[PDB]
Amino acid sequence: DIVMSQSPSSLAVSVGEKVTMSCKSSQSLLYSSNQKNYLAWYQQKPGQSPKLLIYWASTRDSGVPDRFTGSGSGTDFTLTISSVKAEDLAVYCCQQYYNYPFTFGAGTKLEIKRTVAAPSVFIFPPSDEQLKSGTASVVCLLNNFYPREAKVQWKVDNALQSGNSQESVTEQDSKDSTYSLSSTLTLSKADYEKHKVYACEVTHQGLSSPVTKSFNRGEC
Amino acid sequence: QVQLQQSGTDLVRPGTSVKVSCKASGYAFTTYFIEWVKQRPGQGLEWIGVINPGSGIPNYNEMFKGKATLTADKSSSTAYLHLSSLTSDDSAVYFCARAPYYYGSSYYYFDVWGAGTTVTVSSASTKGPSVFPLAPSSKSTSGGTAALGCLVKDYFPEPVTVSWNSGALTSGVHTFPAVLQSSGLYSLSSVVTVPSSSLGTQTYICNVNHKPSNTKVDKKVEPKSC
Ligand SMILES: [Cl-]
Ligand SMILES: [Cl-]
Ligand SMILES: [Cl-]
Ligand SMILES: [Cl-]
Repeated sequence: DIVMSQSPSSLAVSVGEKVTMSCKSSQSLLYSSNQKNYLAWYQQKPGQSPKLLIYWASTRDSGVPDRFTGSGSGTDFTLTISSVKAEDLAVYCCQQYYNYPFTFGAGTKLEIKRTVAAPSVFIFPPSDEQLKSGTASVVCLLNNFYPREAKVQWKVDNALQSGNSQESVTEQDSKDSTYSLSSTLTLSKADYEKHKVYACEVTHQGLSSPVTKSFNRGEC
Repeated sequence: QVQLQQSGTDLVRPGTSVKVSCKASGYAFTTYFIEWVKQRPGQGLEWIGVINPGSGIPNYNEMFKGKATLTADKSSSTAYLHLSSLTSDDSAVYFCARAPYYYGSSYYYFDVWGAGTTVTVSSASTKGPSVFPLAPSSKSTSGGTAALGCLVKDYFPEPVTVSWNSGALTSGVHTFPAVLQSSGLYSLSSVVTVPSSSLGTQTYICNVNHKPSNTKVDKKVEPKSC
């Protein structure tokens, strides 16, 4: 089997800057007969299937903009993006179609670098509908921030919570290059009704000091 | 106008089997190869095998020849991936992809890809979601901008789809990756930022679809004064 190797595994570049990423094969993909390199690149955007980008190492597929350029020969290949746009964030993977079994590189994840943006923080008390079912979920939303690293801590009557929250983060936005984050605090109805102040405390690079978004149950 | 339409999400029990379908249109099905590719969460692509729909003959990666069987039906222009004796390592997205058959050769890139089929292997049962409104706290409306949303809770397996106002509302929407709760059921939020003055006036409805349970729910989200 042919092993395909890509580097770096990830990189971040500002809009308008140049990026190059590397794909190597453990043996030559250059067929002597026709002098072609049996090498393709694909682009896979979040939520989407891979899309063919380059083939024969350097031929752009129809409709692919010319800021994408593939180069190299034999075992050493490169994908260059001459002037990155905000919508180019994706995983870029190479594939050899020289020898069965066909094999893919593990991919290079291209992330977009932008200025620091502090999150806007919102908090949602549980609905009356949910409370009827015996559980209370409290949701904290951190909207449109950069960079991705952010810390959320839950406090109930100023007691720090552990073990009863979960969170998840969106993929990077293809337009403004930010992230958003949702955290859910889960309590029983009985526990929710026994306490007053529900607070999510947010730490992020864009905040000079931590920000607390809070409500009091029944005043909300 | 070439397209490959794949079958929907599958929940299958350990040890049983599943069939993924790939229906081709917009081109002559028998004149291009169909390839199959596996992708596990956030990980690399692995090639399973290839079939010539004109002759019916498959070729397998030695890594998959015992797990996978390829067939094709000319009359319905459909290729099939059969996966057998399933395990947790088989939980993944399976793509079909088209590859040229030019100059008598199968050694080609993959020019058109299906949307993928999600297969989850698990002994747990299908369960449809409960949908709850996310109404902002008063201070979560300060300054002219507010957020509101929907909590799509206690369902199995993934995925769900969420739209707002039947698709008319897209700006400012964020639909988050589900998390698996300690009950073994998924929970997901979808939110949208809106002008604070609109909370009294505009109607906001989240449209939830969980295809594994044939559950469709539209939930109107209203502000709560509290
Ligand atoms: Cl473009
Ligand atoms: Cl589906
Ligand atoms: Cl149900
Ligand atoms: Cl009210």
